[PDB]
Amino acid sequence: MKKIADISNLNGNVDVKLLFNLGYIGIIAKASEGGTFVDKYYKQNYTNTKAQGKITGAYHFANFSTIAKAQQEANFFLNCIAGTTPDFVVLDLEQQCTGDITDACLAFLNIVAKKFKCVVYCNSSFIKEHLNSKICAYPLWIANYGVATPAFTLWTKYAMWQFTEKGQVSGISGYIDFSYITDEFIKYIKGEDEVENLVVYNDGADQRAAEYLADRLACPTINNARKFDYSNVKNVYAVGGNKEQYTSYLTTLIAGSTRYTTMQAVLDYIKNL
Amino acid sequence: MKKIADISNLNGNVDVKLLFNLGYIGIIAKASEGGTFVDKYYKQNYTNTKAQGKITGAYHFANFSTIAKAQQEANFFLNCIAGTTPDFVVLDLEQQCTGDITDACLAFLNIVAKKFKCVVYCNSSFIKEHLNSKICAYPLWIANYGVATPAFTLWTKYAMWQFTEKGQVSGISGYIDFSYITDEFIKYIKGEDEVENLVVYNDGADQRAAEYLADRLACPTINNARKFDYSNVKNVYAVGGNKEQYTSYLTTLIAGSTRYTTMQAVLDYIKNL
Amino acid sequence: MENLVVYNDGADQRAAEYLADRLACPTINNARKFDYSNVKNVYAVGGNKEQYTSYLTTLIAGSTRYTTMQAVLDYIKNL
Amino acid sequence: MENLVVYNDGADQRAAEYLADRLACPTINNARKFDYSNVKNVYAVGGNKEQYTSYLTTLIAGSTRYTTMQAVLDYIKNL
Repeated sequence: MKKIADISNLNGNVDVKLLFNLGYIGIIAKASEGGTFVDKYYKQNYTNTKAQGKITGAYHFANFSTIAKAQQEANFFLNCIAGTTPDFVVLDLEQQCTGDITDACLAFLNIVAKKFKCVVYCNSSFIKEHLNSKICAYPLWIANYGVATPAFTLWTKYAMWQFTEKGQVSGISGYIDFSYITDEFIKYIKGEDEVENLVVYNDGADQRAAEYLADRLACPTINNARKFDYSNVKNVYAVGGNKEQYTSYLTTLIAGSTRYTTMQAVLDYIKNL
Repeated sequence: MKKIADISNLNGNVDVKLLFNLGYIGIIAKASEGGTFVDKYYKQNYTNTKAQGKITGAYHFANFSTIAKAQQEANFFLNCIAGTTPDFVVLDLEQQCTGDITDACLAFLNIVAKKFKCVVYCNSSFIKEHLNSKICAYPLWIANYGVATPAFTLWTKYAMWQFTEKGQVSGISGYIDFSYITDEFIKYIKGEDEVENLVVYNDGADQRAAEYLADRLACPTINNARKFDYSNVKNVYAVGGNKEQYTSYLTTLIAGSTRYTTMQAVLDYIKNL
Repeated sequence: MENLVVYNDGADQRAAEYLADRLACPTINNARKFDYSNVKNVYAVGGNKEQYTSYLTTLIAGSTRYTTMQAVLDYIKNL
Repeated sequence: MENLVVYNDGADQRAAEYLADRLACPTINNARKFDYSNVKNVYAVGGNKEQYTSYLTTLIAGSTRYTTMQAVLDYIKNL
């Protein structure tokens, strides 16, 4: 799994190339805290990361319990990152609060998500004490230190997992946090859509044969009558019929002269896989 | 194709065994004409035919144009055949009338059909001049003399075809009419239900395999979850699964350990047919 | 057989299967050459009456695949 | 992929296919081990949310196969 670092004003002036030398694919930088705290290193952290072609993130350190306050913080975070275009942004939740703050969190996110892909960062216990599954509309950046594998509730999958808050590199002040970042999340923030396998069929008997192939490939099927954009599919399989019936993106055709030999061809293709 | 004879008072006292010797499987006898004409040989014609174990029919020679009149004739025909239980009965349509008498015919039939399986008898030209496709709710006994194969409109199939009105047997007065009678009609008037082939499957992949078998057998499929009476099906095929899942009437099971070998077994069975 | 449901290849088969579940009966593909003479009720789903056996008892059909399905659910409801 | 419809084996597949026709998209059998992370809208048809990928966007389902189908036609109508 790839890794990403996060930094803030506590780290001072950072040569981000030290981190890129260590293999980190980007930098998530603190932009703001609460309603008025401006991170005075954010701009240069974003700038030097984006300039070098690496992944950028911006995080806001929340201090809200109420909807109103969440909205003020959301507008303030956007004001702090204006003039920068991070790949994604992060609502960092660790504030002292009571009870379930999920609606306030959604109020923040509703504002920010119109401009940036948002992620929610928190630890396992914060989730249990203060959130409900409505939060799961956004991906999770789980902070879980000391564990071999992260454990959390509400979400079933993480986008990033912050595994230490005690990273250290000579020439960078303070501690740096490090995170694993999934290939699914990297695709998401890059706009990368590619579906691996799709099986196409026409109405009738060939649909039977197509489903067997799709079971083997563990993929979807699609009726050829459906107007669909196949430009992003890597392997487009068709079952039955002629090439001329199908998308210009077609790359495998399994077809016989009867419904029965088409089925036999599909079973033969499945065996040879 | 089997044959059946029809007779009336014009034939006098008939030794029906003369006709059974010639191969005729039954006798359709005239019971009545119009609103008041009683065929005085009907009772003995029905009696001697039924006594000998042969097929019986009773026909009424219509003389109606109106609904009211049709109802009077219907009640009169039932009164004439009371004390007899013919296998089926016949509305014989040859009367002089104008226009479309279909509704009057249905009025007759509505009454008689509550007691007996009814058939409509007429020639090609009567159909064109006086009927509409509503009549096709009842089977057709087509009178078409001199032709190698009958031709008619509205209906697509006949139950019986009267091919001559000039039959003659020494010892029977007058002419006798002869008809072909189809195996489908004979089944119908005997209450014989038997379906030849049915393929059963359970929800999922095995349904795909079942449809291929049913295409080959040219028959229906049925989902095994459906509570159904299989007692009348001659060959009950099942695809996938274990014998214990299916009706006690099951006689062929094609099944493998996976969805794919079940499909291969079905294709192998289809080839070996 | 008391009931049978006929469909043509394609979307109407979906609707025919819901009707057959409710009638607890078989379905048959219209392309199959079959003797319908000993079926009491022959239902067809989708399309037009001329595409089907002369033995057809009831045709349930709308002008799109969607209204055909609606008509089959409405038939089921009123049964 | 913008839209995908998931079904479990059986009657719900019928309903899922009408929805996929209207969305002009693929369907996938829930038994298939698949990566849903790059699908914008993941519709499920029939059953309960816990049977499906955590990536589920919308579940359309009633308490019988028939009301599941009705709910899918109603979703289609209001679209």
